Amino acid sequence: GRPEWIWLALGTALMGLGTLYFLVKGMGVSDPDAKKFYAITTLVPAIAFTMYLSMLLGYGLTMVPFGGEQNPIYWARYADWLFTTPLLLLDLALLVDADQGTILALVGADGIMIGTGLVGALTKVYSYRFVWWAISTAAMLYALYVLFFGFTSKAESMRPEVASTFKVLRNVTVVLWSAYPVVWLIGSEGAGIVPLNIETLLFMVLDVSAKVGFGLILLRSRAIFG
Ligand SMILES: *C/C=C(C)/C=C/C=C(C)/C=C/C1=C(C)CCCC1(C)C
Ligand SMILES: CCCCCCCCCCCCCCCC
Ligand SMILES: CCCCCCCCCCCC
Ligand SMILES: CCCCCCCCCCCC
Ligand SMILES: CCCCCCCCCC
Ligand SMILES: CCCCCCCCC
Ligand SMILES: CCCCCCCCC
Ligand SMILES: CCCCCCCCC
Repeated sequence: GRPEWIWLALGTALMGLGTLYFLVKGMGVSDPDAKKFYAITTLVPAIAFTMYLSMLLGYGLTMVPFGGEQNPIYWARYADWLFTTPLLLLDLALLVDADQGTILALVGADGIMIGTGLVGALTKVYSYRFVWWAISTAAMLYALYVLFFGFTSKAESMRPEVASTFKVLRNVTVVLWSAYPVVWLIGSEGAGIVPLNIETLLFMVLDVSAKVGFGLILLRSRAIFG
């Protein structure tokens, strides 16, 4: 009965509900272009639901020694993030007709971000936890820079309704993702200032907003149609 369970349960509920909702709407769609946005966007909270439910049930948690103490670390988050973050980036890229080489660079930076975040979360030398954290943040900032500078440029060649939707979704992405590195720094993985229950609260609000909120904006737009 870990106190954070309540936010793991509410995350499960919300990701499950948004998945079913996106699935129902997406199955009703015949436009093949919108279909592609629904498939990507429905899979995102579906991965997040299975990870939240795993953690809810006691999996995806390990203990890592650092600072003279055994610290609980939820590693299943990175299993979620590894696939959902590039799926999110793809949605953006498809919206703006981004180049293939841009997408590959993006997904790559994304993989580094989550990969180094995870190595950081498991590292037993306290100071080195932060080296990995900084590397992961650096990769993240590359991706935000691409979304904000490169994808907006591409967005400007699209019809205004598409560019407008891109911009809301880009803004939501910049705000939410920029917060994760800060929560990790001050929370359980990092300085141990924010307790595990509050930090789980913070990730759940970030995750739901960034996946269901994101998908609610994309999937209700005219922007996704051929
Ligand atoms: C649905 C989940 C989302 C949108 C997750 C976003 C996660 C990140 C942007 C992760 C960022 C991290 C860093 C920038 C460095 C340290 C730890 C990581 C994984 C949390
Ligand atoms: C053409 C030139 C150059 C350069 C470079 C850039 C710098 C760096 C940093 C960082 C970050 C963030 C991003 C964005 C977002 C809204
Ligand atoms: C329960 C979950 C569902 C759904 C998701 C997914 C999207 C992938 C299927 C599209 C392949 C044609
Ligand atoms: C093709 C591999 C993707 C990476 C391309 C550029 C950049 C980045 C990043 C990383 C981090 C410190
Ligand atoms: C002892 C401090 C180690 C610093 C190494 C960081 C290099 C990674 C650059 C990407
Ligand atoms: C892909 C980045 C590799 C950098 C290794 C950092 C060394 C940590 C002490
Ligand atoms: C010895 C202090 C380390 C310096 C921190 C710089 C981190 C930049 C990402
Ligand atoms: C505004 C948040 C500050 C939290 C730090 C206070 C915790 C005391 C150890």
